[PDB]
Amino acid sequence: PGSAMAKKINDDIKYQLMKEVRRFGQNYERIFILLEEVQGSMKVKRQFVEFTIKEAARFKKVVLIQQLEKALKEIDSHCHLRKVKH
Amino acid sequence: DQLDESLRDKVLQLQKGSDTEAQCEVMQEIVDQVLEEDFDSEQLSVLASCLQELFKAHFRGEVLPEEITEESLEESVGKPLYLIFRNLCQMQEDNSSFSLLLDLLSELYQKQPKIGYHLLYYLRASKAAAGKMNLYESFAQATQLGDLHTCLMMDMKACQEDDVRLLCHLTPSIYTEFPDETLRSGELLNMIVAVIDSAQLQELVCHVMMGNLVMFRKDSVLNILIQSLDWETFEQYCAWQLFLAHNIPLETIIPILQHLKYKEHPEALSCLLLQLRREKPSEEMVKMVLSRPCHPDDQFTTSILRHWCMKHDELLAEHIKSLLIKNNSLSSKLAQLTLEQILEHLDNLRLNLTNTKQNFFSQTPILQALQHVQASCDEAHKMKFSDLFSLAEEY
Amino acid sequence: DQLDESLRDKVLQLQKGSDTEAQCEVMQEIVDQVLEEDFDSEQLSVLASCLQELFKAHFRGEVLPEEITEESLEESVGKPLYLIFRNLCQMQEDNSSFSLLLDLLSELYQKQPKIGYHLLYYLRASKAAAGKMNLYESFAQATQLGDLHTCLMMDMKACQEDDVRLLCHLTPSIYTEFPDETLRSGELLNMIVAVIDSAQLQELVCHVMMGNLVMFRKDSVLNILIQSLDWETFEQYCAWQLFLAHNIPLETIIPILQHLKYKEHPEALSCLLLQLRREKPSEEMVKMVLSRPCHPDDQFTTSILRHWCMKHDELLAEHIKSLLIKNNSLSKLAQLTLEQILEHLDNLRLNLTNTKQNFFSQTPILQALQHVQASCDEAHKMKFSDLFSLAEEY
Repeated sequence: PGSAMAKKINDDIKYQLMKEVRRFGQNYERIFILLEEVQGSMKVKRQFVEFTIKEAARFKKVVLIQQLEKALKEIDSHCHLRKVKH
Repeated sequence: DQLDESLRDKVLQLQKGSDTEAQCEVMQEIVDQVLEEDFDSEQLSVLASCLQELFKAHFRGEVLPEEITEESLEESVGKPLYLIFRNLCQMQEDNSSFSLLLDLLSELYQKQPKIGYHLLYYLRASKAAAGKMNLYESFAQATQLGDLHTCLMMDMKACQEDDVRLLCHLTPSIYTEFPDETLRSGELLNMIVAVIDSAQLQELVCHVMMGNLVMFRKDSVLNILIQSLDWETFEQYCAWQLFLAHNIPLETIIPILQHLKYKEHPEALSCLLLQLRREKPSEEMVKMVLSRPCHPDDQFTTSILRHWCMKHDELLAEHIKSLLIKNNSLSSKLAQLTLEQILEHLDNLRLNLTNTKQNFFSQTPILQALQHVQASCDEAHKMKFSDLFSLAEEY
Repeated sequence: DQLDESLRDKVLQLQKGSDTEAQCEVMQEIVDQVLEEDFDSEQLSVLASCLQELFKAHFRGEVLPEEITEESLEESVGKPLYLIFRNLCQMQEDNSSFSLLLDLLSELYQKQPKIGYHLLYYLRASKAAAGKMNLYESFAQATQLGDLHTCLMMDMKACQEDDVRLLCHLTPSIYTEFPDETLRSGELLNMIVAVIDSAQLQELVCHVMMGNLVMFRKDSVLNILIQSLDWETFEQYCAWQLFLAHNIPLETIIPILQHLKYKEHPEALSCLLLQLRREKPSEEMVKMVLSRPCHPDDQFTTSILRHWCMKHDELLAEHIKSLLIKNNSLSKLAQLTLEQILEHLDNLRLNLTNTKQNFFSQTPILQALQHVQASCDEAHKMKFSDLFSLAEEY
């Protein structure tokens, strides 16, 4: 749908997101710094969160899932206000 | 409530002329200005508040130097706040000025919780205390809680949040100097295995093997492990590595198997499975392994059976008899239910072993025990285990 | 000109009417209407375009059934797109329809780079394939590059990006039916250890012990691990766990220790260190422990020695004696090796004080100690004063 850059930037992210879930420790700031960078509609931005949750569950990263859940909350509220505003 | 003028002028001299040596001599003056006589009582409340607002200047910059020499430690601790500790190191538990000077800290701790692990640091950093951690026990039994363990658990957790590199530095003396408080609760382990990287994991693993750190003893560990079943994947992997480093016998923690569930403890199942490979199977181990429920997607059982049945064929067959005896005869209902599980496990092994060339089920002690067991069970099962029991007929 | 007109309706025939049974029987037609009417050697490419858009229904979602049973597989081989494969297995080699169909595929894989790992899945799932894998071999021949390994690695990498559940499912069959193209080089390993979670790692570890999977041979292994020191912490960690499952002796890979640097190979060092503990030390193993240079921060060598000597005081002392004497005779490197060995021993001695065990006070060490004093100048003799002067008596 988007450009050659975007399509690919989103692939590079997915990959890096998977490396980031598989790091030791509890610094998930690198993950969000990255998740902010995804290109496209709020749909795909929220698809990137959904995906990261699936990963982090496999590694039982409970805190990280909480924080991903909050992105999901925020991506939802913004979308709810979209219809209200438009 | 407002500041005494003799004290007040010297507060912001540290602020203006922000040069090391002079500030510390300016701070030494505050120690001598706290003694005198009565000098109010609850004046420290606002006193700690100002010093807190003053010293929040270095409560952001990470504490451990780049270079870790014993002189780099002494070189780094030359901060005005740290001299406040030095005085308390050079005193006694039975002094009038003591319990008064401590109360200053105990009031400041509320306004800066990061003072907790800072104390811990100082005691091990400077040879002004060498290793007299007794000061922290005083500091703890001086906090509102009064409990040492709980007070320690607060600082280490605080430390993990703030400066994980410090946490990895402090660990040894924390586990060493407060063994009673540390070796038992799986709080401190979880904490530690929740932040460390593989670089720091090796460092711990080595400390243990050098004998400079013990993180669990045999009478405490099995409980800690049951707890880790509930941790994050890597936290578990690390836990199991540190275990493997202490050289507590696998026998100690073997009862854990009853807890391990196919679909939900893959980490510990892996870890354990590869440890059991190295062991001469005992009576217990064989009993434990067989005890697991027969789940057609669980391959833990026949995996360790195969490998044992092929390194230690006779010893296993011994153990398998031993148990079969102990179950056929001695609650019959439960006995027969348990014995069914054993039979199912055995059948799985029988089937696996047909993909290779080993005469395990061939050897006699096995038959003697099966032959015997068939004559004392329900005829419904006798026919499910046709193939299994049929291999004994020729005796 | 576009499609064939006697075929144009067949293009959109099964585009709507989609019940599995009345789809495979409404498919056998498309098979046999290429034999009677040849349809050139070029008409093969046009049918590939309108079937790629036809079966998009399928490529998304999952390729694997929930319950792992033979009928659950048979349910997913019953799926329409899986009939083509059914044909290709029943045929014969000299039959010219064997290559004809193959060239339709070798063109469809060219457009859709995912038919490959499907092909693999079928050849296990269906029992009309009869286990035989020669069909994948035939496929990789036809593909422009012509190589089986290069092809396999493309398919598996595709699978590892799409359906990791399937990649884990397949991994036993791949490493079994294609040992030559799998075992020697660990690109396939790297693929797996880069996506597998804790459950899957266990799943795989059991296969190895069941003997239902072999991912290393003794000749291939040490190389693979050398390559692993580059990978991500958890990939490396997963790799050692798979190795430890295999029962190859630690001696096979003990040379890897030369490649292991303190400041950068912690996962690898940890695993090895924790494995070396449970080992009856061979002379070579000692030799490699001792061979790692003395950094004041690297605690690994004194870890493993302290531990070995508890369990094997004398056997170890022998090994230190032999190597010591062996390097005593042999000069530039000999003295550097000797110095390094001496230094290592000194670290152990400054360590062992915390125990009242006796390693350093036994003959085979003592013998070797005074003997090797001869070939030393004051530069060394004064540094290790304590170590040497521990053996005054003879």
